[PDB]
Amino acid sequence: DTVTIRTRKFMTNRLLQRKQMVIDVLHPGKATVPKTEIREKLAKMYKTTPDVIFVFGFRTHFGGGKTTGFGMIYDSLDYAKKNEPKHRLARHGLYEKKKTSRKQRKERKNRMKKVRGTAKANVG
Amino acid sequence: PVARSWVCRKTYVTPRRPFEKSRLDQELKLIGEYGLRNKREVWRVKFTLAKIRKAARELLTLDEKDPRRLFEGNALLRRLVRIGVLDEGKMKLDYILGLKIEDFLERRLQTQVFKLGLAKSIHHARVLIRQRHIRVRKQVVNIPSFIVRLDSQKHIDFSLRSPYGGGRPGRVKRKNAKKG
Amino acid sequence: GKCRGLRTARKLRSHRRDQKWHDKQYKKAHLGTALKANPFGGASHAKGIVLEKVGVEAKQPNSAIRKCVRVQLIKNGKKITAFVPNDGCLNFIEENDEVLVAGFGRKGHAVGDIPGVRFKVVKVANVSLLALYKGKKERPR
Amino acid sequence: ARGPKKHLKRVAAPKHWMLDKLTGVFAPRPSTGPHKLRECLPLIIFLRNRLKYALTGDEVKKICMQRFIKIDGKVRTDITYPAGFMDVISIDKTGENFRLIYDTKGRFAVHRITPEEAKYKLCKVRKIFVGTKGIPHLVTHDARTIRYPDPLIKVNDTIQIDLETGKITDFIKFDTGNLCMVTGGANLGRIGVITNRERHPGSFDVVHVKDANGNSFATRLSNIFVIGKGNKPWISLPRGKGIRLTIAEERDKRLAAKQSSG
Amino acid sequence: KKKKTGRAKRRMQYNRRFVN
Amino acid sequence: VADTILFLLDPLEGWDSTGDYCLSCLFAQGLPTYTLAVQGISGLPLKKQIDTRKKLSKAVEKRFPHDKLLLLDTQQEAGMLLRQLANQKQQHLAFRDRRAY
RNA sequence: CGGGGAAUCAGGGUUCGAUUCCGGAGAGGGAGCCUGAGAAACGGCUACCACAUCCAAGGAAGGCAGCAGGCGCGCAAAUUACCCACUCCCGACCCGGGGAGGUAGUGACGAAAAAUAACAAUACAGGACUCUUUCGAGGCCCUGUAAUUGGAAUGAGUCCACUUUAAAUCCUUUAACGAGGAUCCAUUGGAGGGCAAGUCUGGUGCCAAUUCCAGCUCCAAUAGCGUAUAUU
Repeated sequence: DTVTIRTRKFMTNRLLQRKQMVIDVLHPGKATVPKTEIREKLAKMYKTTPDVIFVFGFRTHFGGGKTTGFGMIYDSLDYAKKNEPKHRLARHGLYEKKKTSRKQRKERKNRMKKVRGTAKANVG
Repeated sequence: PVARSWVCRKTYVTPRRPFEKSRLDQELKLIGEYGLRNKREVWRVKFTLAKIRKAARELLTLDEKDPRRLFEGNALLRRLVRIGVLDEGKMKLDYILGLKIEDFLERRLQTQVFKLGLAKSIHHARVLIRQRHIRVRKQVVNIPSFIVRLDSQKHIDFSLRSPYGGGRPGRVKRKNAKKG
Repeated sequence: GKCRGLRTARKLRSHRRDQKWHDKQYKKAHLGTALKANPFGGASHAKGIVLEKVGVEAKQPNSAIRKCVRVQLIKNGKKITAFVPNDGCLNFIEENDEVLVAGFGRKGHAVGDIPGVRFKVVKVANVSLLALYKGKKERPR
Repeated sequence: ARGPKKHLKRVAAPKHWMLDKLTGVFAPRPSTGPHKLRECLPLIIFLRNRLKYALTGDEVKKICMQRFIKIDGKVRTDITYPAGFMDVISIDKTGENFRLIYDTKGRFAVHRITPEEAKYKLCKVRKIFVGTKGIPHLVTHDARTIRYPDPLIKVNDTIQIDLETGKITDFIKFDTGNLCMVTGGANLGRIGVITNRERHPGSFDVVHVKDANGNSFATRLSNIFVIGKGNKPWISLPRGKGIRLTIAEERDKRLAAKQSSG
Repeated sequence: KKKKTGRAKRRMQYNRRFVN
Repeated sequence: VADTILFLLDPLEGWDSTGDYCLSCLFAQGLPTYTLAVQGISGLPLKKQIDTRKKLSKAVEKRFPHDKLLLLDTQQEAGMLLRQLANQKQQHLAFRDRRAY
């Protein structure tokens, strides 16, 4: 209602198959708008589906009037699956990572180098 | 190797002699007249004025048609006119040597909130700015030392969310009106 | 008179070098024997072990009896005599306590009141004498 | 060290790249290639810092190794490939062409060119030698060797070369009265006509160049790239035409542009 | 009671010193 | 007759009044080398833990000024505490050092 | 270790530069090699010297002036944390790896910003102005001081949700609670011999002066302020 969306520095990136822009969000009396709402408003503005819109890096200014962030709209979901980082793709629920620590992978790697042969695969 | 910068400067100088009565009295006068927290704010503004006077004397040693004298004197005069300390008709490097600390103190946001009648006193002005009741053209400002430009002189407005401004009342007024 | 010749830089340099060697602050800071003979080893503070407690008599025009600690420094084994701010603070000090000691305050010079003491006790048992004397902290044993 | 270096610290990078202090401790470190380390613009800085298709180096890699970027008509997927003076960058997907030529402040301008201008480039001849079986060769400023050049082409002359094939198509002599652009030293980026070349045997020659506004400046002979024959350049020039304005007239132009719009 | 601190202590000292 | 004293603490307060009384008697008799271990930091919600530890440090600093607060929650931290115990500068008490006990 | 550089600054100078950029050197001390385009390499090898680990006593292994961490030394210095998302580097490589590096933890080194109250009525004390020669009158103002009243405004905190981010924290943004002795209580030093600041009080001893101790009053700067040492 009172939240409004403007897009400033628009660019059509044919090389990464997207549109990219800076998003100005006006919420004169609220908290900082969640990213799914901004994705829905950009989906209505740019006449597309909201699963190919990725927004990030929102900073609300002092005093609470305006919030600036970055956004991009991909041509398809496949290009979003190609070109987007894995973490921003996982923020939409589209990527899952190994639940393993650095210490675990590093100590397993250093334990496999004391064994030679396919018995390396028997090292936990 | 860190991606960090270590550049910073001190914004004041302590006085050379600690206990001189005339300097103490003059500093206390300016503190009381302008509603300042301590002596360090007087020393900060004194440091800014001393740097500007040093730049003016250095540019005054140069000959009149030196390109650096013209460029840097023009920029310094333009800045001093832009913050309202000098008059637009006095754009001449000789008049900078006649500037006083009181002009820089009058261009603060605390002093302008006092002088435009948004506050009943200078200390009321300080506590008003510090409590997010003041905005400058769109932007809520907490800093009493916010130096106001001549283009922002007419846009000191009064915080569209403040109880005395936009209208939504404070903690005490909702707590007290809830009793009855 | 001094020479002013335009080709006399070497003589001016040599003379200034010798005459800097005649300067007592320069000689202390550059000869090095002041730092080898200093009990602190050129540092600002030093820790020691309290050997004994003694009483040093004050100056003649203001007669008094001040109380001092004889302390052997840890890092070089040198013996020094250190000052305690009053007799109340001395009750916190016992033989064999690790004590942190500074200088008296006139930069290596002794006292104008107590003859021949240059060091003051700052901490004992890793707590300051100011904190013990004001009841802020207690010391262990 | 015990061998060659692989890292470039960001504050030790060339200043005309216009990198900042707080993004990292490292700069992109150009690969070995036809240009010097200090006189090139790497492809990652072009595609990210200047042209802003990419936000990270990983996006630069995703752009480059989809095989979209041609440098001098050849597809390059090295993100740190050293591109330098007079090099033509072609992006066929977006239909863009560029030449890396200098601003009046000594920085590689984003200079957009016409697709027919992207067919060729200019090279300064750095050495002429005769190789085996009496075959003459020239070596240019971008490590190009051409066999059988024109016998009139000498060192310091400029060849106009065709990027489709790589052969000599035209050339311009070094002569007093020809147009040149300065590619090094304190006068980097300025353009003017050569008025006097003084010779110092066993040392560096000094070329005197006069600007189109009548200003005169000297450089070494190494810093001179002859661009056009007499007075008309054979390539497109940036918005400034090699005319270095002083700080006073630049402030005046900025104030007039602010006054006219706003 | 308590003494004032900060800008208020200086305001009090100024009112004592130069006002009267 | 202790060579080292391991004091135990809770995250919220520093010590009890009984702990204060015991510490007064122990300081006054003579302390050997000591180490400070805290038991319930990981029992707290995460969003407070760091801040809680900071608060605890201040509550300790009035009696133990420059002393590290170890954590004793797991077997791994127990081994780290034992290693800190084994290799540490021992405080020497003169009375028991001059006599056979 | 040398420079770039830092403190001071009328000018000349004086002191500092172990330390993140550039160049050099070294990997416990020496010495000698192999491989490779590149090393006299030490997170390669081979000896000796100094230390030192395991052992079934035959043998085997070693090099934190890398990141953490420990002991020692001392006046003197942080976590055995998370991550390759950023910056870049390496590799057969768009995909793997990086204690480089990033991010949190400790951190009053130091630098910036900046709360700890404001206002109104009333009562006294002053200063202007009108009317009076004056005393005096001012529902005439102005400014101060409150064991006097009064609700207005807020942060500090507590704590949803967003935002932030690799994931988080913080900051910012916002609901809710949150101020009268607003006890939600500012400290550190110095003054009765000279720069700022004392005709003060009480104990305790010597022959009213006079040792030691505890206060009051005042002054300075202020989230900071003393001390030592070196230096300018």
